[PDB]
Amino acid sequence: MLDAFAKVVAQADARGEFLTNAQFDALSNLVKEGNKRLDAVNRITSNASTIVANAARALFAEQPQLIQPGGNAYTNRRMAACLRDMEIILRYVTYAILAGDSSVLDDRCLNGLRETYQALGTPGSSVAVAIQKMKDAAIAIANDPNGITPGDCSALMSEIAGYFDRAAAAVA
Amino acid sequence: MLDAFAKVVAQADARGEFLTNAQFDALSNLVKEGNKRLDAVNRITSNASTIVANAARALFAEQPQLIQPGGNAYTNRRMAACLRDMEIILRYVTYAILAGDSSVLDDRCLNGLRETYQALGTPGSSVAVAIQKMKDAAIAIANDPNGITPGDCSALMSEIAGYFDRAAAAVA
Amino acid sequence: MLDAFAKVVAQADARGEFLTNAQFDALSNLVKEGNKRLDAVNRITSNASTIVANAARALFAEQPQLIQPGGNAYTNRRMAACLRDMEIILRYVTYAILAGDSSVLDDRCLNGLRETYQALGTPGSSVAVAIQKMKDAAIAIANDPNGITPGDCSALMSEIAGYFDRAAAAVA
Amino acid sequence: MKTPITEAIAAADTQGRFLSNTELQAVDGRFKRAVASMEAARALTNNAQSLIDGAAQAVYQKFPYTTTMQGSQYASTPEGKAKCARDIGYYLRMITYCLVAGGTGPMDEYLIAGLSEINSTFDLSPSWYIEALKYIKANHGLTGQAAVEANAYIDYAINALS
Amino acid sequence: MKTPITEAIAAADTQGRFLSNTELQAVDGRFKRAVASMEAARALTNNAQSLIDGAAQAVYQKFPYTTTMQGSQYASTPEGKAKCARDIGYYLRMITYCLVAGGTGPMDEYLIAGLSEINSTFDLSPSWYIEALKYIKANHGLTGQAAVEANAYIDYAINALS
Amino acid sequence: MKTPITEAIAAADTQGRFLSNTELQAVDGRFKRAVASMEAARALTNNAQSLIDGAAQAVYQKFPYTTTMQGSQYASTPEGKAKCARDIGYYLRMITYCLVAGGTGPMDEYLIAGLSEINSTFDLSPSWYIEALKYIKANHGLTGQAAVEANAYIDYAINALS
Ligand SMILES: *[C@@H](C)[C@H]1/C(=C/c2[nH]c(/C=C3N=C(/C=C4\NC(=O)C(CC)=C4C)C(C)=C\3CCC(=O)O)c(CCC(=O)O)c2C)NC(=O)[C@@H]1C
Ligand SMILES: *[C@@H](C)[C@H]1/C(=C/c2[nH]c(/C=C3N=C(/C=C4\NC(=O)C(CC)=C4C)C(C)=C\3CCC(=O)O)c(CCC(=O)O)c2C)NC(=O)[C@@H]1C
Ligand SMILES: *[C@@H](C)[C@H]1/C(=C/c2[nH]c(/C=C3N=C(/C=C4\NC(=O)C(CC)=C4C)C(C)=C\3CCC(=O)O)c(CCC(=O)O)c2C)NC(=O)[C@@H]1C
Ligand SMILES: *[C@H](C)[C@H]1/C(=C/c2[nH]c(/C=C3N=C(/C=C4\NC(=O)C(CC)=C4C)C(C)=C\3CCC(=O)O)c(CCC(=O)O)c2C)NC(=O)[C@@H]1C
Ligand SMILES: *[C@H](C)[C@H]1/C(=C/c2[nH]c(/C=C3N=C(/C=C4\NC(=O)C(CC)=C4C)C(C)=C\3CCC(=O)O)c(CCC(=O)O)c2C)NC(=O)[C@@H]1C
Ligand SMILES: *[C@H](C)[C@H]1/C(=C/c2[nH]c(/C=C3N=C(/C=C4\NC(=O)C(CC)=C4C)C(C)=C\3CCC(=O)O)c(CCC(=O)O)c2C)NC(=O)[C@@H]1C
Ligand SMILES: *[C@H](C)[C@H]1/C(=C/c2[nH]c(/C=C3N=C(/C=C4\NC(=O)C(CC)=C4C)C(C)=C\3CCC(=O)O)c(CCC(=O)O)c2C)NC(=O)[C@@H]1C
Ligand SMILES: *[C@H](C)[C@H]1/C(=C/c2[nH]c(/C=C3N=C(/C=C4\NC(=O)C(CC)=C4C)C(C)=C\3CCC(=O)O)c(CCC(=O)O)c2C)NC(=O)[C@@H]1C
Ligand SMILES: *[C@H](C)[C@H]1/C(=C/c2[nH]c(/C=C3N=C(/C=C4\NC(=O)C(CC)=C4C)C(C)=C\3CCC(=O)O)c(CCC(=O)O)c2C)NC(=O)[C@@H]1C
Repeated sequence: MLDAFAKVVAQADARGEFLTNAQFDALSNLVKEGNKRLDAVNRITSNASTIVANAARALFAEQPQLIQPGGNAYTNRRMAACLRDMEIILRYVTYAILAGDSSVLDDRCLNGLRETYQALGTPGSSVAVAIQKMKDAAIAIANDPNGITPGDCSALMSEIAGYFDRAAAAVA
Repeated sequence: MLDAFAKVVAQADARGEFLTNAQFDALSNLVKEGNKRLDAVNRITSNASTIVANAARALFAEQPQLIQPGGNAYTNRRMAACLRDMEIILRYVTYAILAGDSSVLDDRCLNGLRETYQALGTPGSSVAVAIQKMKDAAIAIANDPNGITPGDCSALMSEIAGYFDRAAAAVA
Repeated sequence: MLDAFAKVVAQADARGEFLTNAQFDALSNLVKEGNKRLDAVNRITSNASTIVANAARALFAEQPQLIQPGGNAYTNRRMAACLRDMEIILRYVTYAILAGDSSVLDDRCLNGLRETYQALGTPGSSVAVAIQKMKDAAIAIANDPNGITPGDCSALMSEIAGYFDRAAAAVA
Repeated sequence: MKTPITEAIAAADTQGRFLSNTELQAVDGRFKRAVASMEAARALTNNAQSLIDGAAQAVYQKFPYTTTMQGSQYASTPEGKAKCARDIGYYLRMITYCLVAGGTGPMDEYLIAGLSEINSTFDLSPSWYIEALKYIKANHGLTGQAAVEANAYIDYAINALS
Repeated sequence: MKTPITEAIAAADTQGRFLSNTELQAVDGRFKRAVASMEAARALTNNAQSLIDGAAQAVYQKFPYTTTMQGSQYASTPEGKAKCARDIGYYLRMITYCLVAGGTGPMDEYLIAGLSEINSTFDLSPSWYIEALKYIKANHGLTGQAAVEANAYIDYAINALS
Repeated sequence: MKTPITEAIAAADTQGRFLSNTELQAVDGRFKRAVASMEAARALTNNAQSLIDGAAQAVYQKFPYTTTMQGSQYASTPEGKAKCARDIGYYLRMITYCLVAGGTGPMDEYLIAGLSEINSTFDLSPSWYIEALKYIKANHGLTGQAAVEANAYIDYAINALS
């Protein structure tokens, strides 16, 4: 996998050249914003269970067919499996936030996922809705102004939304 | 895998409803006929070696090309493999008879079998003939009136023929 | 795998017949030429490292794009992997020479190789050039008149060239 | 799914052998018990509502806080009672499946697996359902083996909730 | 298939290494023995019939019950003797393949593997074939190494049948 | 690629768990060191040529035999010096990647892996490059942590060559 710095290094290595000033400024900028990234990972991580649960209730209330007998979330073992998936996606998302790159998310988690759900009969569009529900829950939790030193964090939240959106587009 | 009772339960669960009277009567009927099912499994099982052997001689005498040098049953390791397959099919068939459902037979044995023989060059139509030869041997042995309490067993023998026919159609 | 003798046996077995005089004469001929075969394997084997290295320098000097940053042989781990492949091919070639049959070469080494390089982005046509470079190096080393009892070895060298050519055609 | 019949077959299949006499004896044993177990399932099935509805109240009468305490995981709202009655049917339906299939397999696969995570995640009190079950164990008016078999799956359901 | 040459290669291949000197010496040894082994195979091949037909009778003369005892696995019927003569050729052909390939590999792959199951299933008496083999070991009029090598695969065939 | 950040994630991923506090503390530590490491990489990057060209000579001055000794793996020919200068840049570029990525990962993946085989195969003397490195360690005019961090990857490169 790669993190923000590693990706820039890999892009430069393939051209056999040293980093440019714009790349240095860009990596240095990420470092200066480091604390915010750590706060978002820490906040989303500490609330993981709440984000999944609330998103689950939201999804099923919006799509009652899934919990009807014979639907993909009926029975406790399938529901447990669905709640688990949501947690897996979230976990890998926090991974990409801490790294500042989506490689770990793509390589370990999104790659092939679409096919996996199609083979099981699990509706991908519905997984996307759950992923979108968690994005909004996670973002509101991470960008909450309470108990944190006031400052701009709008760039990070867009980056975080990107990862979730990117996860939803891999299964929609 | 599923047995007669399990399948009915699975069909009802998917509709989120309790069994109907027709389903109860049907399962109770199978139980009342239980001894016959046990006699068929016991009789086919005790004669397994004879059924395979006689069916093998029958098949090869009917299809002499298979035992010609260069045919799929030439050499003792291929013949041993062919006799083994016939025994595998039979074994799984007795499994389906004892359960009153073909799931174990389908899932463990018939699934993908067609492809497996095509990849090896083994003629599927010829495996079917062997499977058909065993059906007739097994059925005559299971429905023999000697040494058993006289009674109707015609429903069971049709069920048993179905499984064999179903195995032959998966490789023909 | 098969060696010269085994292949003839397999061809005869499939026809359910004993070897013909032409087959006996052919196998006996190979035996009479045995020492030469052993000298070629021994000579190519003892120089394996030199053949690979010289062929590598040749290939890269002829195709400078491969060693440019971002090319398939850039970085020491990819170059090490490329030198390794060349050694693998060579090793299996010496295997086929000692056996007088290309089965081991085909079955263990050439089978699927084309697909493997396509999936990695490694240019097959370039692997062929390296394989061709080794053929010429190996053959000159094996057919060198110095330090060996003078005699015709022209049949063996054609057989050896065939194996290399056959390896290059499997990835071109 | 687990049933006395399937276990027998799994045992012989894992050893690439034909069924044995003992396994055959086990299926016979299963058939002999099928009689009382089946009539138990029919009885319970015929007294669904009276049992389900009766089970619902037996839990509001012991956990009245679930009657109006605001919270989606509560029977405060009508939909909350709907969900609740739905779950009760699920339990009753499962025990009848067990009686029908001669074992716990049905209940293990469809309800027990993931049970804890499900109750934890949606904040459902295991005791709610356990009260339901204790009400059914003492209401199904079953006697003899029929009652014996039913109570077996009932207690089994209680364990898993504890 | 197993041959002195293939074993050598398998040994080096399992260790991802080029062939060693000892392995090369082993192939040389195989070539030196190839001479007498090959002429043995040619001799045997040139006296197929006299050996095969001669082997057939040498077993009816010691197991006459197979001459008319009703049963498809018997030489009572002409086709039964056909099958039997067919099998004899198979054995003779295999031993020549061994002499040709410098080892038992040919006979192990095409005839030995599954031998017992085949004889058990079709009810064939191993002794029938063993008598055949004892007749060939004492009929091939081979001498020196040629005979030495042949007898080796012959005895080897006897073992596997015992 | 290995970086303090990726290792942390690999550690939690291998245990199917969310990131821990200690791992978070490790990334913070990495960010604090990022400051001096980054300016080191910028400095080195701004004095490529003077360092590269200066490194080239520092090795011809200690291994003059490589100046005219016939042999493609030598700087006797102009292309030989081209190859050589190319390799020097490669090393300098890698150390800056390490400073940028907060670890050796970049240099391990692109240069260290297969290093020995590469030098053995093309007959390159590790000492040549080591002289280059000793020249850069004493030329980059870096001070404080910036110099501290650089020298770390420099020595690290020396080890791998020894
Ligand atoms: C944006 C997401 C929200 C926001 C963030 C914000 N956070 C800080 C500063 C700090 N964050 C931490 C947190 C950590 N440091 C760590 O080493 C670890 C790992 C254990 C964590 C979780 C710390 C220590 C600081 C600095 C001290 C402090 O609390 O002030 C800032 C200030 C950043 C800066 O350095 O300039 C900001 C802006 N602020 C918001 O309003 C968003 C809702
Ligand atoms: C139909 C296939 C043939 C046939 C069957 C038939 N069988 C019985 C009765 C019995 N079969 C058994 C056999 C077993 N019981 C076991 O527990 C086991 C496992 C070890 C076996 C193998 C037994 C005990 C009985 C009952 C006692 C008896 O032997 O009579 C019946 C009578 C069934 C009934 O209960 O009404 C019948 C009809 N009869 C046929 O004519 C077919 C050829
Ligand atoms: C053709 C490739 C070149 C050539 C070959 C050639 N070689 C020989 C003879 C011998 N080769 C060996 C080598 C070995 N014997 C072994 O058992 C082993 C394994 C450890 C090896 C490597 C030996 C012993 C001989 C015979 C004795 C000798 O050195 O003369 C011949 C003569 C072959 C023959 O028996 O008639 C020839 C022609 N000669 C060439 O000019 C080619 C360049
Ligand atoms: C009734 C005893 C009390 C009550 C119940 C209540 N339950 C839920 C929600 C769920 N119940 C389940 C249970 C199952 N699902 C299954 O597939 C099976 C096996 C067939 C079982 C046992 C599940 C999965 C849920 C969540 C998904 C869903 O809502 O369908 C709720 C809803 C909670 C909410 O919306 O947040 C309620 C209220 N509540 C009470 O107060 C009763 C005492
Ligand atoms: C929840 C929002 C939805 C849902 C989910 C659901 N998923 C499965 C089964 C599987 N999910 C995965 C996914 C992963 N496994 C991984 O290791 C990773 C990380 C790389 C991922 C993303 C897999 C592999 C399976 C199958 C294997 C397994 O069950 O573990 C199910 C089960 C389906 C079944 O039992 O047949 C369900 C129900 N279902 C929904 O209705 C929601 C929309
Ligand atoms: C002869 C010694 C006696 C005899 C023989 C007899 N054999 C068979 C049938 C079979 N023989 C074989 C043997 C082989 N098949 C092979 O591929 C190989 C290796 C190349 C061997 C050794 C097999 C497989 C069969 C069965 C299949 C077939 O019929 O071809 C029979 C026929 C038995 C029958 O039709 O039921 C007979 C009669 N019988 C004697 O009395 C001789 C003393
Ligand atoms: C006999 C009537 C015919 C025949 C059979 C034959 N089969 C094979 C090889 C294989 N058969 C299987 C099938 C199974 N394996 C299983 O585990 C199961 C249960 C799930 C089944 C159904 C497989 C996997 C193989 C290949 C692997 C192996 O050999 O074990 C052969 C061998 C072919 C060969 O050596 O290349 C033969 C000859 N052949 C006939 O001519 C009859 C018509
Ligand atoms: C310079 C210090 C001395 C010198 C160098 C020289 N090097 C080569 C050839 C190669 N160098 C490498 C090294 C790398 N390749 C990489 O991808 C990396 C990591 C990014 C490194 C460090 C390699 C792989 C080669 C061989 C392939 C190639 O030629 O590009 C040569 C050429 C040798 C030849 O053509 O045979 C030379 C001359 N020589 C000196 O005398 C200097 C003291
Ligand atoms: C060299 C002349 C060219 C070249 C080669 C190159 N190959 C790889 C990677 C692989 N090569 C193989 C091939 C084999 N593996 C085997 O075990 C066998 C024997 C049966 C063979 C033939 C495989 C499996 C791989 C991938 C797995 C691995 O790396 O071990 C690479 C690496 C590519 C990468 O890192 O992505 C390279 C560079 N490259 C060239 O430019 C030359 C033309």
